[PDB]
Amino acid sequence: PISPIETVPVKLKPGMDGPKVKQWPLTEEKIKALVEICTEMEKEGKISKIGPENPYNTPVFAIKKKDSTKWRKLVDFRELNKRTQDFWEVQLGIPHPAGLKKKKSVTVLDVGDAYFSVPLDEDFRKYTAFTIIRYQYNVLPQGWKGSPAIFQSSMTKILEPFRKQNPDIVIYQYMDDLYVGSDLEIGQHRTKIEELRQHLLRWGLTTPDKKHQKEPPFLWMGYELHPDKWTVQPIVLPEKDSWTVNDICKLVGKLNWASQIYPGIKVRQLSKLLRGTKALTEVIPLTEEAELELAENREILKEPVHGVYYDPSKDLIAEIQKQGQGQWTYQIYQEPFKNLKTGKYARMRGAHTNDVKQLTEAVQKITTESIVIWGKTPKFKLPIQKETWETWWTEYWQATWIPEWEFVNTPPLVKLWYQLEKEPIVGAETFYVDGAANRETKLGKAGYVTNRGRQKVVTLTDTTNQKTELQAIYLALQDSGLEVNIVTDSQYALGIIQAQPDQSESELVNQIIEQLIKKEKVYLAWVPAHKGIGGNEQVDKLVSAG
Amino acid sequence: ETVPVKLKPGMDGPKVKQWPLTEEKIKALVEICTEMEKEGKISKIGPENPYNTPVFAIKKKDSTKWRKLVDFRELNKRTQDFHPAGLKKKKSVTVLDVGDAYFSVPLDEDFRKYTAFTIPSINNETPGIRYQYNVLPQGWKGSPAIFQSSMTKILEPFRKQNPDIVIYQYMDDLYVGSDLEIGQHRTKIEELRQHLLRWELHPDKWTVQPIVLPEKDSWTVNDIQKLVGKLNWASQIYPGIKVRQLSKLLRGTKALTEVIPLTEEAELELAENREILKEPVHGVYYDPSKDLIAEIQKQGQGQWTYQIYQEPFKNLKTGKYARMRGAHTNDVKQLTEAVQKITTESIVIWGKTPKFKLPIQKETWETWWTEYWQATWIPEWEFVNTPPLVKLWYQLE
DNA sequence: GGCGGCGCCCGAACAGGGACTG
DNA sequence: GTCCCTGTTCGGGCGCCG
Ligand SMILES: Nc1ccn([C@@H]2CS[C@H](COP(=O)(O)OP(=O)(O)OP(=O)(O)O)O2)c(=O)n1
Ligand SMILES: [Mg+2]
Ligand SMILES: [Mg+2]
Repeated sequence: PISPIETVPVKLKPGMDGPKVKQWPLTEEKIKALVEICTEMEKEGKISKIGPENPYNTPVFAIKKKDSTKWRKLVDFRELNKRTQDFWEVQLGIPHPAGLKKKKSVTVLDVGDAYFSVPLDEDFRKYTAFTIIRYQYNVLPQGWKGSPAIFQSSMTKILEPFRKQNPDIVIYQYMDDLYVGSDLEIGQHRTKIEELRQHLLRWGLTTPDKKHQKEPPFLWMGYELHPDKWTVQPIVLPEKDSWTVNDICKLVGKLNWASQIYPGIKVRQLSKLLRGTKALTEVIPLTEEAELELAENREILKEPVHGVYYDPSKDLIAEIQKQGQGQWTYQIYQEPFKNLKTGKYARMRGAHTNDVKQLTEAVQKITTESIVIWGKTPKFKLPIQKETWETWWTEYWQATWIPEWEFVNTPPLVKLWYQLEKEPIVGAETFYVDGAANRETKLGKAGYVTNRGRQKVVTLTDTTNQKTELQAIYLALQDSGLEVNIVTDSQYALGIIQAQPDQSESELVNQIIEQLIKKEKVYLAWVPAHKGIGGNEQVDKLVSAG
Repeated sequence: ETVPVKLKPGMDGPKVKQWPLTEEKIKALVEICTEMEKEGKISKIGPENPYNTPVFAIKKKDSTKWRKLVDFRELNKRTQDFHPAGLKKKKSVTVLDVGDAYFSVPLDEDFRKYTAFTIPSINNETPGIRYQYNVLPQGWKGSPAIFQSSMTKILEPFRKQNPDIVIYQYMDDLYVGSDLEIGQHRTKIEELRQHLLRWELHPDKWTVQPIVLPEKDSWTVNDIQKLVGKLNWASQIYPGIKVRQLSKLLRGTKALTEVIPLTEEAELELAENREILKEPVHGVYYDPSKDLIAEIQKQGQGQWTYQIYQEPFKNLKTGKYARMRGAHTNDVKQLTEAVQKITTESIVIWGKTPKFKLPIQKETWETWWTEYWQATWIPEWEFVNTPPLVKLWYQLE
């Protein structure tokens, strides 16, 4: 029917008028279904015949539903949407099964004709006019900007009393889906479910029996809910022999979806298969590393896997593991090997970074995700030594911090691969390094001068001032002994190397990192440039042939 | 009887997304908002209101009672506005929460849409529950402005009878300052509290701590290079600083560990520079139009340094925040206490909070700062990667 | 072929900030 | 001012849900 709930007042953005788009031509296979739908809707008062009084129009169409025997009616309301006021979206996230608590009795209900059972603002119906006969909407149409929010809000208002007087009943409300959980025995649970159905009916909302799930496994939000296990519905990966950008996007999206319960999913190579592409219809050749990563993902997917439900009386434990190349997998669980869920974090931040920063980022992502799903921070189990972390937190000039954690010796352990001395080294040779580049010519020079009288200058082409400073440091490191003191005038190179990176998207920085790892003691010091400070001045004069 | 409120000339209301809340805070907010809705102070709204500002809760000190805090920073930026110099000079100042008095004055109807907020749900069991204010909200620029006439009526007899006391309102709090002994001051504060019902700050220790140069009887090439770099930075602040004589001590490609005696010509220059850092910075005038900038540097081991300025190198105030060097030190907790202390000091000195440059990744701060926030206001902030040299320049021995 | 939510990943646009030219 | 480097934001694809 039509809910007796108050309507939600809607306006057009100031100054705009309704749409006046002409009806796109359709087939007969859609006209027949749309007539069959619109006759019954106009009988039920959900759409009303409009006369020549409305000057507005919008094109309509229809598509097959999840069950391919029923048609869903849609309206291309893009123009009206652009002209409709702004809404505050009220759906803040997607409920997850791992946040469900074990319940003795579970029901899943689907509201029948959800949008078409919620009325629409009278002053706004004139803008919804369409033509097949000219109708206008009296209920929420599909394709309008405001319908999801207005329905979600109306469903909340309608449920509010039932929630108020049934606190021990849990209702997960995903937009017309209703998960209903209780610890009541099956008979009294079915009684309460009847109360909830009759209550929805008093507010105009039907729960058809055909979409009334009563026995496990329940289908919900893409998962199968068993009494104390939950799984995802099967994930069919495409086996395409020629790969397009759209195909890679579908594959990576399916892999991202799978990574919530399948551990160890990696998509870095398959995603890098996108760098600077053109369109959805460009064939991409799979690199060898991408082929191997995809084979690994496939072998992961052909393995039986399930998650469990949240127990609020036991601890949240997030254990993280290092994958290669800025990739990390994690498992959230409460009892060992019984995962609540799994995840991945593979976001590359900063041109230069190390594994301690990346781990900190992962710990932050997992923390916020855990607050969203369970409302608790978890207890962490990280492959990093407490000493490693303290050393980092000491030497690092940014505020960093990680919640309660305990070390787990599962390699690859997170390590700082080198340290910079806090004081200059006695007996270590002292290299003053510098470099310069001409902006117009793009040519440059990098070199070093030592206290023992060694001098080296090396010419570079197609370089910058910053690259030329990094090259000078690289020269010094290559030519120095195991212990060295280095004096630069480059706050840029200083800041990079002081951050103690172990990986970089700059090949030069990577080579610098390998050299730094090879050394036993390094002291890096900074002097201001062009100040006559010996022997920085000697290097400066040496590398300025341009 | 309500007051009309206009927004910025060409700006809209706040559209800030609500961040995730822990179960503890959600339960407290739901309790508080039920009670407030009953009393008519807030009411439920829907998605037709296009505005939103974030809400959370903080547990008060030595208390089980949570407090709802709305982050009205965006709203406060967008409401066009409509301070005693002697408060910083008083011996004692007490901060009194007077916020809930605002809940007696109704809020203009047309403006209510802008105060919308959204209580979230654990595991998104439900869509967010949206509310808006019907009275003056705690945390909004306009609430003390509208309530100011009523507040002055409240405080007239107390000011008349106690002319030596300085009462200053900043948004949700009164700052009551005097020079009385601690006990008599507390009794006067209790007089003022009884007056409010009828309807731990000492601005002396606030030392402008200087920039100090290392004192040594033996100087390596490294030490003199560090000193010349620091002085070349500091000359951007104190132009009278010379480096010539010290810089001459370095001629040649010497080893960093090589010892260098200080020539009398250079020791006199170092002494001159040491004295120059004692006199104040010239050409530094406070500007009420331009807003305050506060930089913070993490020095390590519970030590933090900060500068408050408006234009670069014209520092209005430098300082340090020194916490205990403990085993389980929480950098985020310390930084939060530091920004609270600096903001209190700015509200007392200049009457406005500063925009903070925070030496932290944005996500760590946004994830944990609420766990340690205790004030009713919130300063503006941005996130910067502090250069390795600024910390070296402001650190202590 | 329409809509809203969240997720991921990429590149385009842009905003500081350090260093430079005559 | 210019050039270079780097971090943030946002929109465009796709994935999942209804
Ligand atoms: N792709 C989609 C899917 C759903 N929707 C919206 C949001 S929820 C609403 C569900 O459609 P209906 O109310 O007609 O109900 P159903 O299609 O499930 O059938 P019945 O339950 O049998 O009555 O349609 C959409 O806009 N786009
Ligand atoms: Mg339905
Ligand atoms: Mg240089």
